Amino acid sequence: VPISPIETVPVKLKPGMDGPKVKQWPLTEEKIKALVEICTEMEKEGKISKIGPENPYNTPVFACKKKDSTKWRKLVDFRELNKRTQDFWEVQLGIPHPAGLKKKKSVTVLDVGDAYFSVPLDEDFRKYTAFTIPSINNETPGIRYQYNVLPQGWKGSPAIFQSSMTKILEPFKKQNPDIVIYQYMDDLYVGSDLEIGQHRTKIEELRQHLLRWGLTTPDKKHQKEPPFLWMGYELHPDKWTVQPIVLPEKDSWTVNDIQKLVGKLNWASQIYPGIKVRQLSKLLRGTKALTEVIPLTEEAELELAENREILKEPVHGVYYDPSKDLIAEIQKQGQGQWTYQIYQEPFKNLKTGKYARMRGAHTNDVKQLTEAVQKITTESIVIWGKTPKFKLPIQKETWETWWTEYWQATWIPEWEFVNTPPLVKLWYQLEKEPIVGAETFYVDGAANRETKLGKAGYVTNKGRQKVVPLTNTTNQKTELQAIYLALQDSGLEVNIVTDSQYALGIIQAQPDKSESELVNQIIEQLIKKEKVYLAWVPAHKGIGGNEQVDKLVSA
Amino acid sequence: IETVPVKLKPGMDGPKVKQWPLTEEKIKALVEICTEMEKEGKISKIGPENPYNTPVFAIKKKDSTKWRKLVDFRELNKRTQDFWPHPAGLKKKKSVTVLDVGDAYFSVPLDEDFRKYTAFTIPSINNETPGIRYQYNVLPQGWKGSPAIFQSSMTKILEPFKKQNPDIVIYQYMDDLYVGSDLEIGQHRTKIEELRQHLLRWGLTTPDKKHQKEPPFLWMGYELHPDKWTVQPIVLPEKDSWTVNDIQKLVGKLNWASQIYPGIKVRQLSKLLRGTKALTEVIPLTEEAELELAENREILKEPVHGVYYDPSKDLIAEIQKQGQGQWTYQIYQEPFKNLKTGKYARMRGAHTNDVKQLTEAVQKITTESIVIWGKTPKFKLPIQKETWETWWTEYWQATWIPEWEFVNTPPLVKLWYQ
DNA sequence: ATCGGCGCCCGAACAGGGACTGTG
DNA sequence: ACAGTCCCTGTTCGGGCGCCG
Ligand SMILES: OC[C@H]1O[C@@](CO)(O[C@H]2O[C@H](CO)[C@@H](O)[C@H](O)[C@H]2O)[C@@H](O)[C@@H]1O
Repeated sequence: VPISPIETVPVKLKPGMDGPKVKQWPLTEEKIKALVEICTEMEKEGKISKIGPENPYNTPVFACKKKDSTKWRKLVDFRELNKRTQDFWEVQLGIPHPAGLKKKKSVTVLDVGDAYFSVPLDEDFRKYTAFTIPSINNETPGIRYQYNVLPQGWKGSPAIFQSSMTKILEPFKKQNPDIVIYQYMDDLYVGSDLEIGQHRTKIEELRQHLLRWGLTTPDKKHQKEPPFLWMGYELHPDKWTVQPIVLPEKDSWTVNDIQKLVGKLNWASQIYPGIKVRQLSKLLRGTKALTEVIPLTEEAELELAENREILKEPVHGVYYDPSKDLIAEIQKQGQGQWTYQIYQEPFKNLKTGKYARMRGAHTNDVKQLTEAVQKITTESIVIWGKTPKFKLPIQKETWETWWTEYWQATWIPEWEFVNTPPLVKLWYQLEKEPIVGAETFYVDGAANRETKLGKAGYVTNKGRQKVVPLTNTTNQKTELQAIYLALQDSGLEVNIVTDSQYALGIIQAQPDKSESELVNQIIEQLIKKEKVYLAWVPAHKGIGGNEQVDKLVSA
Repeated sequence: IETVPVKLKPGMDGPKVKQWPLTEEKIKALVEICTEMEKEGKISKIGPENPYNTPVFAIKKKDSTKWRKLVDFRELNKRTQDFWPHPAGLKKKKSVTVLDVGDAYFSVPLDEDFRKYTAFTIPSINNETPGIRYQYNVLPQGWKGSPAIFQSSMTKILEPFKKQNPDIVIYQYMDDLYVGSDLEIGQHRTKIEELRQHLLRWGLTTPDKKHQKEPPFLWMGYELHPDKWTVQPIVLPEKDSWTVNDIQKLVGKLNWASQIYPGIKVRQLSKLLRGTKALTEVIPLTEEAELELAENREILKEPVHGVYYDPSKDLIAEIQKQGQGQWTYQIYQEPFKNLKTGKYARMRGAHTNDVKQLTEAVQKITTESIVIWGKTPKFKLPIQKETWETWWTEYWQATWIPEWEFVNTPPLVKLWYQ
């Protein structure tokens, strides 16, 4: 199968650059005879041409085993050429998911053999792919070659082959507008609604069409029967599942090992409902030593046990039905952790997932729930091209008082309430008017910019005062610390007057969790109270108790 | 017709903006549009060897079912070269109508050395196929350079109608033609059809509005009335009895308003809170404090003097969510030197969709900035970045896109709406 | 050791902007 | 008026998972 008659993609170097001139590093003898045998072979196949001293460029070459294969993959350390090659706009915008596949009568999975080695390379650019094979005898100079096809390891090869494959399939796709072809690199998911007999006729038309364009479809890579191994999934006729996940078992773990376990748990969370990785990812904080050994914490081990528990049972996904509505339901599992399932028929999930991002230093469950709703919305647009209907564990009245009372514009699409505890609630609520018969606290705090030492205190209308000295603190922390004092030394109903927009803006957002230990203490006090009114006055304006407490803490 | 040479500003590359996900409704509409533009030679397919990209998406036209392809040419326009009088009476006209003449640009070819920068990529659902990339061969809608290159042809097309109707103000901004007159609403709508047919002798206009008697809120960006735009004054509460808390809110409001109004004084009001009183304690206003408040009421009622527009400085607009579907906004160039303070209320998605409201308010604020000054302001949006980027395309219907940033404002700005 | 391109997650360095404070 | 410190958000790059040559 000669090289593809497709037009070469024009490739340039970065402006004002030349090609790579890197010397060849030593190679082992097992690989030298294999590269020589391979290079003379892939010269016979036309992929490679011999070059002379006129070519002043070079790139080091080696040869590794092909992925899960007895064939050798010829790889080149084109790190120097990639820096000098023009940038491309990658056309691969994402990864196809089986949950977005519709039901089809006939399914075929193809794979093009020697994909990159079938597409020619721009003739003017071939000079820069020059490389030298050092011989065994150091006295021999070594054989120089250049590439005639897309080399493996070049930054432009994936995009050019992807672009080239689309041009090859365009005529066939037009000749068969009703045949669905999911195209990712060299793997071809072909689906039609024809009968099984007439479908193999069109597949052969497709294989012959690709063969005319220099794209062979080997029988070793031709799948004709479900189950289908496609994009790391197992595609049964009416259900889909993930290829076997292998979690490592070790007595002691390292940073790298934790990093692999978190990743595989994320890859599993697309269909396994309930995966948690918050406590396992916490072990990756601070330690940049990849081979450092980490003892599993009590919370981390519990998380690993939970994941293995739901991984021992097999889970399957369903395909997409364009006629039926898309539904997603979210549940609050842990603090800051969420899991969701997208389905059409109950208990027949298309896919699952999780959102466990802490957005901001201070937040609440309603914010995180709205952040997770948006992540699902975007993910749903990619897979199914439409926004799903929502089933959320938050009261209709809970959300109404939040979005109407919140200063930012927040919205959630069409959703219905489901009574699946734990529900999302506002743990406390600030009064809109000052409380009658509630002790009024005028709080403030200060800190020195050089000394980092500060004070924080309050004065009340009942004459009560307090000032606490603080060490290693800031201005922002002392104003929060002053509000904490007023909440501590008050009854169940208190009026607090601060001059810190920073402290006011944090509390007014009704957070229930915070990266700051002090704010979490303030949150804990606010939930214990029965009525709290927080008011703001401008500092340094001779206003009420603000002036009395200002002189107490600035000294 | 030979193409006009276009360069980028010195030392700047083309735009490289990723394409954001689109709905099947929008993708199927875009593929049909781009395939027709390729047949008529208006665009052409390109490959990954073009390293530039600009996001594309589709919107449903104003009071119509047809789709309009909208390019987010914000990045290309910042990096595009600059080319080479604003009608002050357009904002004084009774009725002003916006006509989409962006279709006229598709008749002028674009400079070959420049077409590489107009590349965009159409995505596919579930990443079935790679992105199909196109570039423009003619003047594109939404490009900063398109109205400038076409300016010579536009003055020529409009001159007979403008001399035949000298009382009609006609301003052009990007794809839109702003047509203002003082005629009655019915005679005004007839004059718009006279201009459309006069334009039709050369270049086509967006399909006739299916409704001709102005349904409610379908003509938001279509039929606008500038002579009825009102500014939102700063107001102070009027109470028979004042508490310590009520005076503190008043003093804090007046001290903030003193940054916009010079003569605001709060000393006699602050004297009323000199103790360490309870927030709910009623405080009688002294004779000195009552006078200080009444003069401040006069100052907040009087307009600000000495605030003029600077054509060299960018415009900035800030919006505040006031609740109950009401949104306050201010347009300025220097802090506390507002060129206009307005209020928009009761917008679409009543008491359900906050985002639909904000998206409409941004468009309404932008329309005013184009009508009044001929610029677009940079918006400080009171919304989360992901909340806005997820939904804003679903409610956008303008041919332009203003620059924006996202801010988390503390809700102590009760100082703009009562 | 020793590769390309894409997407996702989680963690952290860096930068940008706004407000407060101290100072000429 | 200018210069810092703090805090906060956002972007970018690194690890990992997964896909494919
Ligand atoms: O909305 C932020 C978002 O905008 C992007 C792409 O949409 O950049 C474009 O939009 C900005 C919004 O103002 C413009 O400033 C910018 O010029 C334009 O390219 C991304 O930067 C960002 O994700």
